[PDB]
Amino acid sequence: KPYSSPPTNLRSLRDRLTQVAERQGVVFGRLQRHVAMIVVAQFAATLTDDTGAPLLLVKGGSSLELRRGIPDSRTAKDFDTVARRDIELIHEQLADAGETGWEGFTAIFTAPEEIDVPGMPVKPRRFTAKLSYRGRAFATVPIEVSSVEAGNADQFDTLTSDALGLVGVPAAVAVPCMTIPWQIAQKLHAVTAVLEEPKVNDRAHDLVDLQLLEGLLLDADLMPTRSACIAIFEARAQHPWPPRVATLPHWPLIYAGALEGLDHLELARTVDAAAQAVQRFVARIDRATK
Ligand SMILES: [Ca+2]
Ligand SMILES: [Ca+2]
Ligand SMILES: [Ca+2]
Ligand SMILES: [Ca+2]
Ligand SMILES: [Ca+2]
Ligand SMILES: [Ca+2]
Ligand SMILES: [Mg+2]
Ligand SMILES: [Mg+2]
Ligand SMILES: [Mg+2]
Ligand SMILES: [Mg+2]
Ligand SMILES: [Mg+2]
Ligand SMILES: [Mg+2]
Ligand SMILES: [Mg+2]
Ligand SMILES: [Mg+2]
Ligand SMILES: [Mg+2]
Repeated sequence: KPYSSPPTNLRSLRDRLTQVAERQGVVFGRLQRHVAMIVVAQFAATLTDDTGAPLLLVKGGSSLELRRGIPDSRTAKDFDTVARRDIELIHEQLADAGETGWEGFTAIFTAPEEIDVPGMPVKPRRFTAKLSYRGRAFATVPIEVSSVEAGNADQFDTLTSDALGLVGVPAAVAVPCMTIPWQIAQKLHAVTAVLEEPKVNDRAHDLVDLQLLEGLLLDADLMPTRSACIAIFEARAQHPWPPRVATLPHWPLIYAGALEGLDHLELARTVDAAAQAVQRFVARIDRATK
C-alpha cells in the first residue's frame, strides 16, 4: 500500500500524487504544487554559509502551508524567501543545486528580475524554477528572493512535510523558515500600507494569514513579535507603528476569496470582523513588555 520504491518516471509520480490527493481529501493540483514547492525548498536548504547556517529562509504562503499543512492554510502560488547574504549570488547557487538535483528532481531557473519596493534599499528579485523529474518536465514554481531586514534572518524555524514520503520518496524534508514574529511584522506592514497613487493595496488575504499566525503563537510572549514589528516599521520608514487596520472598499470579496477552503477553521467570516481581530492583535502586541 505504501510505495516501497520511488516513482520510476513522471507518469508514475503524477499517478501517485492523484491517489494520495484523493486519499486525504485534497485537490490534486494543490498537492502537486505543494510537492513542487518542497522540491525547491530542498534545493534552497542545500545553500549554507561556511558555518553551515542557511543562506535562504522560506516565508510567505509557502511557510504558512508548511506550518499548518494544506487543509489549514490558503492555497498560495509563489515560493517567497529571504536571502541571508548577497542576493546576486543566490540565483547562481540555486541553479547549481538544481543541476545537481534532489531525489530525481532537477530545476532550471529563469533570469532574475528586480522589482521596486520603496522601503527596501536592495530591491527584491523574482524568477521561475522549471522542475523536471527524471528528465521530463514536472512543474513551474515562481520564486521571489528579498534581502534581509533587521533581524529577520537571525533565527529560523525548521519545518517539514511528509508529502514526498507518501509517494515513495523518503528522504527527510527540513526547510528553514523565517520565524513567526517577523512574518507578523512584515504582513502587518503590508496589509496596512498605503501604496503610491496609481497602485492599490489588494492584500486583504493578509488578514487571513495574520489570524492564522496569531493562532500559531498560542500563549507565547509577544515581546519578540513587538520588537520585530517596531524594527520593520522603523526600517521601512513609511507609516509608523502601531498601524490602523483599515479596510478598502474592494476588500470584502477579496477577503471572501481568501477564505475559500477554510470553512472548518475559526476565522472572521467578514472583512470587517477580520480587520477588528487583527486590530486587537496589533494592540495586544503593542502592550507587550519585557
Ligand atoms: Ca511572511
Ligand atoms: Ca504552496
Ligand atoms: Ca532586530
Ligand atoms: Ca495567540
Ligand atoms: Ca484615518
Ligand atoms: Ca462578502
Ligand atoms: Mg492533508
Ligand atoms: Mg543548519
Ligand atoms: Mg505561496
Ligand atoms: Mg527560534
Ligand atoms: Mg524559532
Ligand atoms: Mg501530506
Ligand atoms: Mg491592484
Ligand atoms: Mg466557499
Ligand atoms: Mg467556525
